[PDB]
Amino acid sequence: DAYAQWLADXGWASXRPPPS
Repeated sequence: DAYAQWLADXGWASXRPPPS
């Protein structure tokens, strides 16, 4: 949804940082 989604979106490929 957010954290898992971030990692699934390429992690550091999206360009955006992890959701805290």
